[PDB]
Amino acid sequence: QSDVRIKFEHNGERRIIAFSRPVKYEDVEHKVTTVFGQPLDLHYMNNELSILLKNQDDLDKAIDILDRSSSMKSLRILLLSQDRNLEHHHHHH
Repeated sequence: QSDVRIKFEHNGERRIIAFSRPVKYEDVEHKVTTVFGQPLDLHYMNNELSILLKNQDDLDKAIDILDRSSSMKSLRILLLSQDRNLEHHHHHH
């Protein structure tokens, strides 16, 4: 019970990667950053709305909903090259 199947896509190139539970954002992010060699951002798109992965809270919510949905199987994540977005602070709460 520890092998999540995640599908990553970069510039049209798709790849199949498995992650043994518990799946941590640090482990996943560290792998993506090393493979591509850059701080890429993960975007979780459900269908109608888009969620940005900033912390574990975002990933935890995404996995919780995905697991709840028996219909769903793989994870749809979009990789983007967003290394430092200008010199400022963006906080909303």
